[PDB]
Amino acid sequence: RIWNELYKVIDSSDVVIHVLDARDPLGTRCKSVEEYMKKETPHKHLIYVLNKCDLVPTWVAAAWVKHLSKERPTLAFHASITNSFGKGSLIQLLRQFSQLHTDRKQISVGFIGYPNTGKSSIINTLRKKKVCQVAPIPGETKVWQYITLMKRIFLIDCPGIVPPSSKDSEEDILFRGVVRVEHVTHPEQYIPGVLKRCQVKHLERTYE
Amino acid sequence: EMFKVIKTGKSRSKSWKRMITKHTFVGEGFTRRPVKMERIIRPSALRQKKANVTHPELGVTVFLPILAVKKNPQSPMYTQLGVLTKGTIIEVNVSELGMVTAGGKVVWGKYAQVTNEPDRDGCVNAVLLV
Amino acid sequence: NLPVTVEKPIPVVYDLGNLAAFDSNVLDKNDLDSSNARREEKIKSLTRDNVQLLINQLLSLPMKTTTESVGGTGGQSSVMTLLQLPDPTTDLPREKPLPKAKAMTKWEKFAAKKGIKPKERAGKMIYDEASGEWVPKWGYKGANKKLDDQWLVEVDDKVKGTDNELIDPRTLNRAERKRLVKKNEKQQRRNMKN
Amino acid sequence: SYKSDQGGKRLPRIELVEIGPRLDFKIGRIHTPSPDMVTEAHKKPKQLEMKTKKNVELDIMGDKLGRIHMGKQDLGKLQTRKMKGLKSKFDQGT
Amino acid sequence: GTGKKEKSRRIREGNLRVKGENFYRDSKRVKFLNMYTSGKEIRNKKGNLIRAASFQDSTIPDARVQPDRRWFGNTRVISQDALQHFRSALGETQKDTYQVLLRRNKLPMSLLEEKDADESPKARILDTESYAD
Ligand SMILES: Nc1nc2c(ncn2[C@@H]2O[C@H](COP(=O)(O)OP(=O)(O)O)[C@@H](O)[C@H]2O)c(=O)[nH]1
Ligand SMILES: [K+]
Ligand SMILES: [Mg+2]
Repeated sequence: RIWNELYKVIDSSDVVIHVLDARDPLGTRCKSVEEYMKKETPHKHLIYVLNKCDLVPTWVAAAWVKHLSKERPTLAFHASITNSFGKGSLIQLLRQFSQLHTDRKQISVGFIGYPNTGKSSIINTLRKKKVCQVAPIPGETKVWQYITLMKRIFLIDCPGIVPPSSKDSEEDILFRGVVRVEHVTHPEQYIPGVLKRCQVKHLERTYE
Repeated sequence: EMFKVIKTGKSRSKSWKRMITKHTFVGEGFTRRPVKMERIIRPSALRQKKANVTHPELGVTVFLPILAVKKNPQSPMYTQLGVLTKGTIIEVNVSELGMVTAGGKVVWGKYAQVTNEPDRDGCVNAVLLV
Repeated sequence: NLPVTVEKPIPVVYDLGNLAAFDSNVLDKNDLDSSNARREEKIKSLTRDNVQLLINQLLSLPMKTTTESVGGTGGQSSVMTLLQLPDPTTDLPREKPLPKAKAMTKWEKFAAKKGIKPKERAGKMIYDEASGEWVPKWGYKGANKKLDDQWLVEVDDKVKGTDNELIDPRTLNRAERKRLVKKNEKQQRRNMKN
Repeated sequence: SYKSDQGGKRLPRIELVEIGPRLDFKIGRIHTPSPDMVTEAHKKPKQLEMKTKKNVELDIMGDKLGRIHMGKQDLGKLQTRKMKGLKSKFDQGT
Repeated sequence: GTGKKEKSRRIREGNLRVKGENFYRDSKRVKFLNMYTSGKEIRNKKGNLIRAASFQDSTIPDARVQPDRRWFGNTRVISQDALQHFRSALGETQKDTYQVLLRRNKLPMSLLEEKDADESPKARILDTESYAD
């Protein structure tokens, strides 16, 4: 059902935005969908938006934008209805895409990526209104949703996707914010991964 | 037969969307129209890109990519929708057959006629028009 | 082995599309006046210098080569190498004004208003079902004129009560056809006047 | 044309031979055109050339391409989230 | 208000007008917005079909293809010079990350995608020696 929705939004989208987590962008990349888009639908324009850039240091976001721009146009972003970053840049980029496709009477921008990376949040930020449901629990978006940004620009919200892999373990999936922790059996066995991924001084400041 | 009525609305009270039940060729750079204004539906599973073309010369069949739909004998509307039924004239890429004109030009596009029913057998069969 | 490099105080400008070279240097009338014996040599030497520079530019132009043999359409054969002349720089007057657009006719405006897309014009052949033949729908041996040669026509009952009862239905159809054609011509003349 | 032996085999020495006619024209009289007639005679069609479109190009392979422009992304105007674990006031073991 | 009448509005700005054409919609707008209520069949008192639903007409067409010499000609040809041009150009293209593909040119890519390879595929052993042998 989710992958049927994803292929429907891709088939409907002229522009596709891949939303990445600024804390682990390569971990949140969907390389298989990028390959499929480059092979079967080369006329669709795929770009990167690096969301949650407020959760990393400034230079980390700058370096990630620099390294991802060698592959695709990348825009750093902080999603928020009231206090956002990058909203004007994203809007003027979509205006450029519309002006390129002036032959089409309207264009559609489909938002794809991992669950909980902030796709609904970015759409809400562009609208300046809570038009899409936002929650930290995965599977909050279950079907696609059309949002009119301007008369010539539509935005398509999509449910989150997780491409299957053999190298990625359950630990990696869990630390990418994909699963509901309340349904996992023994979380103490995943706590050492938290200690590995977090700085000790930061942990002791968070928990006193 | 060609179209299936698609009902919309919570109580299924609207009936303006139509779905094509036959196989289609949508061409390069196809993007679906937005769902609010999409009257004609051409689902992706029924879209074809390649055909089994039989050459009367040398009696060989090759799997060739479809370039265009030239003439659907049922209607010019089905021609412009790209419907592939029996007897449809298509344009095929004949590059791997190695044809040369009398002037030394390489032929890479010719016409073929669909000889089967792809809605019944799941594939497109065509005979080259030579 | 005289040189091919020509020195000029003011550079020559070129129009390689028209094969022209313009030099605006100082020309002294003492050597070009009719009272001089070296005027022809002077003119020839300056023309030689300008033509030499022009030839250097022409041979510096990019060149088109082909691989097709003789005997085909095109006029360039494999052994020939042609020069690619740029577009002419000098602007010259035209002999006639540009063709102005034809104004939109009454039919074209009606089609724009009523959403009538222009027809496909696939061909002029139609299938006549009573026979097994593809025949032209108009023109020489057209299907619009089969009624004139039809062996038997039933006289319509509406023709009764009139003075046109006794006339040939084929003649009536020919008159109607000519009336329609002349009306089309009159409409074209009206669109021409507008 | 002759071999020059100084410009190689690709650049020859040119010479001229007069053919005729040789004419000397004295400029008797002039009749210039009007400026509006000049503009009418020098109007170009523009119907045959492809129109120039901004940020649209045709590459060597014949693909139509469009260029986009990101603009400046100044990350110095972004305030990072002031998380509790980044505060020295909650220091332990001191 | 006589200036708010439909007749007066038209003169300020005969059989071609349609229902619902007003200050807010013209004829094309009216028919496009009637698409959303269009697709139903019409039946009378006795039940006969006054009009079929849109795209649901049941008349069987007489589907024929006429004889024509256009069917047997070449539709696309390419010259040797053009083949050499595109074969050389495919390889000298340098992709920019800020250029997007708006439209792809139509070319014989099987002819054009010919690359020199250092190694050959392995031979087919079943031609010389079958399983039974
Ligand atoms: N700090 C921070 N949190 C964010 C940002 N964007 C989204 N979030 C949070 O991440 C969670 C998931 O957001 P959501 O929009 O539902 O992600 P989606 O599954 O991709 O649609 C929400 O609780 C958001 O508040 C951001 O830019 N910064
Ligand atoms: K979510
Ligand atoms: Mg969501």
